[PDB]
Amino acid sequence: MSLATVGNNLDSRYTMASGIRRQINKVFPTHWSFMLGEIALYSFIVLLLTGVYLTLFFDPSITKVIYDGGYLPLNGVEMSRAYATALDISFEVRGGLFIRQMHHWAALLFVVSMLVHMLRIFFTGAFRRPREANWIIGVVLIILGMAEGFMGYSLPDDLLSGVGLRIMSAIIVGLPIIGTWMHWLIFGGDFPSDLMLDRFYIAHVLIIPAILLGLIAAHLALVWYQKHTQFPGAGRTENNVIGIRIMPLFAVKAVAFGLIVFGFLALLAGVTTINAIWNLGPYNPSQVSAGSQPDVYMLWTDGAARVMPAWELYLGNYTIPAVFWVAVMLGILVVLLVTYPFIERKFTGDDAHHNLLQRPRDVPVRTSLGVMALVFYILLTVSGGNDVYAMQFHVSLNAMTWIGRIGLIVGPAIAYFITYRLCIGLQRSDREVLEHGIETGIIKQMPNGAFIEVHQPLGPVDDHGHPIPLPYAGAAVPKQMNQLGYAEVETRGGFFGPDPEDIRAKAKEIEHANHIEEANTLRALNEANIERDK
Amino acid sequence: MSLATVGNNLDSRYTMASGIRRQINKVFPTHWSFMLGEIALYSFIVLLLTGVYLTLFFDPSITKVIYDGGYLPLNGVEMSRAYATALDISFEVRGGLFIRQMHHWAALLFVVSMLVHMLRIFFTGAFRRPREANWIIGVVLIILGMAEGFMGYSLPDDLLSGVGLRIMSAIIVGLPIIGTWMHWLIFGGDFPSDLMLDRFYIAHVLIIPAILLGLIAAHLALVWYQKHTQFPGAGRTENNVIGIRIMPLFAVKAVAFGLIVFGFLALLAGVTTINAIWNLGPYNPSQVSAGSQPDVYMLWTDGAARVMPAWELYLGNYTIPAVFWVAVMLGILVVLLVTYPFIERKFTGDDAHHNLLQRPRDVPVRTSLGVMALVFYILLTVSGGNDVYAMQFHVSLNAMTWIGRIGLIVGPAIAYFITYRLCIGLQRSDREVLEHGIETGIIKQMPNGAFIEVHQPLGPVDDHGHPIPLPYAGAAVPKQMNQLGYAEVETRGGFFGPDPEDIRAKAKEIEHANHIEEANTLRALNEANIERDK
Ligand code: HEM
Ligand code: HEM
Ligand code: HEM
Ligand code: HEM
Repeated sequence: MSLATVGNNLDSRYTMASGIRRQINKVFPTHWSFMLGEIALYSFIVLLLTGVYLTLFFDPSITKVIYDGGYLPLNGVEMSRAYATALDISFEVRGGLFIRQMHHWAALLFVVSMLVHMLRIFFTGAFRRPREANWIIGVVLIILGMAEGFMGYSLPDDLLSGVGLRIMSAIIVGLPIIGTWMHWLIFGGDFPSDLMLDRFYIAHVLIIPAILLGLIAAHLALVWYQKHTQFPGAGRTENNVIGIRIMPLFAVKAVAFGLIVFGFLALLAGVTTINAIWNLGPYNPSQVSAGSQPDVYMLWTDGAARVMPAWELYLGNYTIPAVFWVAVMLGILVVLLVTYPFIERKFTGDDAHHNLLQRPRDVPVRTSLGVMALVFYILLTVSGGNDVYAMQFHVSLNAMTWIGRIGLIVGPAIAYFITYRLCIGLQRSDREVLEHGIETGIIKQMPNGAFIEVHQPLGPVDDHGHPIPLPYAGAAVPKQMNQLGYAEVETRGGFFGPDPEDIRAKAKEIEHANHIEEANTLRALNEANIERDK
Repeated sequence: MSLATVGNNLDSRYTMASGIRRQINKVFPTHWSFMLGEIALYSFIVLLLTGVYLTLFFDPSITKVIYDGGYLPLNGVEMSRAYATALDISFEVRGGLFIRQMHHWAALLFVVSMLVHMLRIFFTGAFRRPREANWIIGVVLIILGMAEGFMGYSLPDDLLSGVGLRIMSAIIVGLPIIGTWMHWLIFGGDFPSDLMLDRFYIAHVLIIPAILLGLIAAHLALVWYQKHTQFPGAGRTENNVIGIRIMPLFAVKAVAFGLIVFGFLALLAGVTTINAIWNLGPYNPSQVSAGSQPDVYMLWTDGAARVMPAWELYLGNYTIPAVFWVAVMLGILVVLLVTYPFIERKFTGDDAHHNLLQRPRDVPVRTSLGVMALVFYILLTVSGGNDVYAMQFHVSLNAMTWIGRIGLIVGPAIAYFITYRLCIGLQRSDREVLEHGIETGIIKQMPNGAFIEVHQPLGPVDDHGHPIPLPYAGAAVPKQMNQLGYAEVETRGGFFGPDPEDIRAKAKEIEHANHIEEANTLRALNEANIERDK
């Protein structure tokens, strides 16, 4: 076939035969955690493309028009050109509503996917040496992704977006030397300003996407260069990777998971409404709603402003407003996240070149601090949303603010305590299995009447008839007998009937032969590791 | 110093020591041609950054306002928001005029730098195998760079831009099935349309810059991967590169030439006016000027429309306008440029893996066709500008159109004839020197009265006392004696006086010793090439 001619013509010119061989043969581990990041990547792809489709219709201008579009309930209402063009996307373009909702849902999925991916990186310990650079890059990404998404939903100039813009401007003006100067620099004047929405539009469609794309490219390039970490397991060492090659069996799975995420987004974009701007009306600074919170990924920085106890300083001709302290708090919160691996180094007392991951149970301090930060962030989030929470679940609004205040101290401590003790209990169960074997659950009575539970050893048994303890290795310990194969089906066939018996027996024989062959190869690989380590 | 600690910390994590060594040791030839492309690259950098500064002030909206800005001569004039914000850049922002002019001059320098770089690639033969891909990429770049720049100067919605937009729309609507449909797709309706300037704005600031950046990145990456071509010379072969390493002596020169181009742009941006929009007035479809040509890089496609002899087809209920044929012509013109290396292959009868460049004199057909295309393009350009040409140089406007028409046939033929014969004469001079030696110009009279000119041989001399001819090698042949060193200064020192004589003599001795040492090393390298080729 002419495919060989194409390949020849390519390689005779570019000599890629050595390199692409090395690329296709790279090995990637197959844990389920290790494609959370791919979700964020796929969401970003969708964010790009749907965004580019929205720009052929959106007009980022704060100057007014008397609306005369397809949405009849606002004919004659004087509105910003931004809001009018967003409405024309929603109503006058075939399927523009579908697209706009997909863009928004993709933004939410992108941010939460980054959050969960970062949680995996934090708990499993993958940020450690040499990979802390990917942490410093990645934290910047999850900051900018929020910064972008915020100004992304600020653009339509509806009533719910402009209040968040008002909040941002009023926070900037309050800074204790340069606030007025920084505000006049950013907005080009007092708020609302003529040049405001175009600066934010270009910041949203060109600048921050360009930076995110560059940083994501560098991130993935670095992950590819220094190969992926892995969990401890049979035959795994600090100096090797066990998994599947990037093709055929991994690239197709990446394509398939891309398809799944893509289609999931296209479903939820048509089936759930998001940001129904047409019933919010255009922005004017005199109007506000009871539930006027920012997007979900910004609710934490709303909740901070809700829980600060109004401490304000007056110094003669000057004043530090009460909102400077939430800026300090949120900055400290961001600094701690940004610089984490080094404050981990200074107290952990090690600088080793780790390539194997820690199970979160085996590192109770870090996982306890992670759950502590999770409850802190969640209390900030729900305090941001407490207006809705109190309205729906009928808890007094003052009680919600005080729950946020006192909880941001107390609840983290309770989280740390419970998380630490639970982790210790988990690893105690692991040791109990490794030194006594699995508890099958089969209870038998001896002739003496003693009730005994037969335990099924994993390692060899002493001549007294009891297991010899194994050393814990960091790999997961099986805790039941269905996880050793002992509940697998003996019958073969589909629904409504069996396979013929000859096929049945031969298939089961081949299955068991493979099951012992893979055990043998992993066992020999582990023994080779022992020999090669001395 | 702590620099060593930084380097250690880096390489212990990323292991870049092998790779960056290989990068810094890459060799690049030093011909003056081989940084024309860098000019285009630097211009593109400037185009990006100055453009990003212009977007904090520009508002791409076709909806109107009564102007009240700093430019008093248009107070009260109702104008588009685009035009008003461009005026506010020019007059209300400190130094916005300086920036806007720099952006425009950078665009012109970018396009002409691409043109001259491509001319180098065409004449020297660098497009040949394996590098034709860089040709196919590069031609696309020099198309899109023009497409962008056109819509770049269309954005302000002034009177001179909107006429070009009118021309584009009226050409699109004339296509012989889909013209009306394609126009309604692109513009969102009839011209001028509400969504027009925002589609062009996003196409100008996001889409085409993103594509140009990606293609330029791929272009430079490919040039780096397969190493740069070189001219034939002493010690040069198809299998090696002779020049300087990318650092220290090349990277600093790249920085320095970047500085020179940058500062040149900053000078000419403040010293020459470009596109003085403030005296053109806002666009309205009923008004036009005598000199209303598009930008310079679009004048060719204007000139085509000027020289087409109005051939129009009528078919019952349908008509093919007279402007369809210029579309066909310009498309043929672009196709020929895009697909050139293969129509070079089919008639040249070779598919070899060339790495040494051809001097343009040695390939008279291709260089003659190149000058033929140059005169064709220049006649198209000046026909595009003939309204100005006839007004200034006092040649009748009809005579200019007929000069364009008949010249686009005749002048290419004359160019081919003259270019071919001149190239043959050049290489004849080269052979004459190589078989008779340099003509010094020293004329002496023999005792017989015969007037002789002493010739200075390059190669050995036969026992009859006359040079043995050398075979031509494609490298330049020296044609005078000042190019062999024989006019170099014997004195040393600055203005107003000499160096002391001891310093003088020692410096000259070292100079001549180095001059013979480099000759010896190149001679030995060439002999090694002969031995290694057999
Ligand atoms: C849009 C943002 C991001 C994208 C597209 C992304 C993508 C990826 C992908 C695909 C992987 C490999 C597969 C996997 O680990 O699941 C990865 C690994 C990694 N990510 Fe991210 N990620 C993003 C954000 C972050 C954040 C927020 C952090 C941490 C603060 C981070 C730190 C890391 C590190 C250190 C690795 C390598 C860990 C290892 O090799 O085991 N990344 N990233
Ligand atoms: C090529 C990059 C992007 C482009 C061109 C783009 C374009 C746009 C445009 C024009 C709008 C306003 C028009 C409308 O409401 O439909 C918008 C809104 C929005 N953007 Fe983007 N965007 C891009 C990337 C992103 C990214 C990376 C995120 C998230 C981090 C994001 C999140 C949002 C959100 C949440 C909205 C509000 C949607 C709505 O209110 O309906 N966008 N985007
Ligand atoms: C903005 C557009 C372009 C940029 C930034 C660019 C940049 C460069 C640079 C820096 C080089 C190496 C140094 C030099 O040759 O002077 C190069 C080489 C080259 N360029 Fe371009 N160029 C552009 C457009 C083009 C065009 C329009 C063509 C042809 C149609 C082209 C074809 C080539 C080829 C084939 C080479 C390699 C030739 C060799 O190795 O001798 N490029 N380019
Ligand atoms: C990041 C990429 C770019 C951005 C953000 C950008 C931005 C802009 C903006 C906003 C304008 C109109 C405002 C004004 O008149 O001052 C403009 C005009 C223009 N652009 Fe760009 N541009 C970019 C790249 C380019 C490129 C690559 C070219 C050339 C190929 C180009 C050529 C032009 C020209 C000729 C004008 C007209 C200038 C004038 O009329 O004063 N631009 N650009």
